[PDB]
Amino acid sequence: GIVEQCCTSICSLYQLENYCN
Amino acid sequence: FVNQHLCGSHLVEALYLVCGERGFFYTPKA
Repeated sequence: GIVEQCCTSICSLYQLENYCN
Repeated sequence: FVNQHLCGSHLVEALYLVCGERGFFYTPKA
């Protein structure tokens, strides 16, 4: 999930936007 | 800002700034 992609590993704008509505 | 380890309130704030008026969903356990 998001914690795995952005917290435990380095985040990116591409991934963050996957969580916008 | 965006390209680093973002956890907890730090991650929530990034989603807030990036998504803007579109809003977002935060699911810690998924």
